[PDB]
Amino acid sequence: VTRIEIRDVRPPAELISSMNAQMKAERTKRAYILEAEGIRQAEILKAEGEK
Amino acid sequence: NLELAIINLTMTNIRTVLGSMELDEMLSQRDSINSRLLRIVDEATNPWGIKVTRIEIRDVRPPAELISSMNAQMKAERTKRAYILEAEGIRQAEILKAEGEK
Amino acid sequence: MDRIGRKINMMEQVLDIPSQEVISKDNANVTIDAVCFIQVIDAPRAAYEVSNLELAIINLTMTNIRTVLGSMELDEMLSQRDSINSRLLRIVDEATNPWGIK
Amino acid sequence: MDRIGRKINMMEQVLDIPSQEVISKDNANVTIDAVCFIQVIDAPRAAYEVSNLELAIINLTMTNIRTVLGSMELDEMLSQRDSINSRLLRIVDEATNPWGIK
Amino acid sequence: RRVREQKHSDSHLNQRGQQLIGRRFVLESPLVNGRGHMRVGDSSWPVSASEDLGAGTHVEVIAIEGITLHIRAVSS
Amino acid sequence: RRVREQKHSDSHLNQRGQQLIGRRFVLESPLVNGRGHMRVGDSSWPVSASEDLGAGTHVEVIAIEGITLHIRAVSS
Repeated sequence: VTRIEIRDVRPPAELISSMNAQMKAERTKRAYILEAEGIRQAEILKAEGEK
Repeated sequence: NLELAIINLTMTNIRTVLGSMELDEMLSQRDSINSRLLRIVDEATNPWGIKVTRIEIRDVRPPAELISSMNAQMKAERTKRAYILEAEGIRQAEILKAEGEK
Repeated sequence: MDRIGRKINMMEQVLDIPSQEVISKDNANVTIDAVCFIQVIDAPRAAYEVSNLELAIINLTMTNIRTVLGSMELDEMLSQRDSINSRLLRIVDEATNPWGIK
Repeated sequence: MDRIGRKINMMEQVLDIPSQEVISKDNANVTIDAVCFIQVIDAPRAAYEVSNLELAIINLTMTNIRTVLGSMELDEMLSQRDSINSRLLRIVDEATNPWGIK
Repeated sequence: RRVREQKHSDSHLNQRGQQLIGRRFVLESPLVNGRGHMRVGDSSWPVSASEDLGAGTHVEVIAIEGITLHIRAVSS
Repeated sequence: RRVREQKHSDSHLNQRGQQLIGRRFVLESPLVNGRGHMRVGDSSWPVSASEDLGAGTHVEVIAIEGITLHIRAVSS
């Protein structure tokens, strides 16, 4: 009747880094976009000053 | 040994249920986890007694490497405000100096 | 033929909840501590419908705090107080209906 | 057949609130300390509607101070006094209506 | 014999559920399926009614079960 | 002799399955093959009925078997 479970699935140490690099990379995207927005607004303001 | 039965059943279904979800759903959704877990556990424990639990996750720890990547987001969102404020300061300073030169 | 079952307090009580680590919607790792007020409605249920009332309340509240703070921005838990309260009680009240008010 | 229940003071009392760390609306980490005045209206409720009045008042006030200062700029924290008071009492008065005035 | 029909100060002292009986309130969110939540003081209490009642109706408490309050509409 | 037909406070105290008898609820998901789940409180309970019932029907509990609740449609 078991409903056979796998209690735990361990990869070795080498594979874990490769597996969580995905989510680290997905996090860097948000930071990059936010920095881009900051740059955009700063440039607009400086242009007004120069005008 | 009721204790072992319940413990192994719940530790069974938690792994699969959290595996079909992303990390951010693990942060905000509570009703869905509960309903999906009981839809199996209730049929498993029908011969004995109710699993009224409302299964909680008390804590979700990522390792040390992932925490830096996770809070870099909010650090980056903070730098934006400072950058904009500095830009405004520069703008006003330049206008005043231009008046002086005129 | 008659003896005394248990002694039931009927006054509001302050109940600490131990330190806790939560992840915000912005993926921010913060640590919080919380306090609770508990009152027992005159029902005898609080004596016979659960064992160890303290653990039940503590685990229920530490349950819902994590999820509720996880569906909120970090700046929401700095200014909003009514919303946190209402969202928490909308679940805790149904959980503790068999015993006494939260 | 009659004995003395408790002794109720009926004069304004100064009540310290321990040091506290709060985050402003500008995301500024500051530390504050606060004081309280408590008066007991002649009601006997202050003897039988709560245990340990001191803890109740202290935790309630340390509760609302954090949120109230969190919805304010850091400069409002320097000049506005009536607003802080009114916003705090609008909640604390409803919380302590069963006992005595804050 | 002395307690009943003569003394009521302690009877209404330390029982909140009987205190809330007869009070009047208003609703901010409509009841769905005859059940919802209502703001009292600074907290909320669960409420149940016979029929679905919309937002913004005067209601009055009748009885208490567990911690759930029975409410019914009352004219102003 | 005293217990039966006279005292019922403890009889309804510590048995939940008999508490749920007679209560009314509504369904959010249709029953397939005469079996499904229904939300009670903040959790869910397994339910079984004689015929397939669609989403959004008023139902009432009749009997309990194991932890499964027998439900049947009831008019409002």
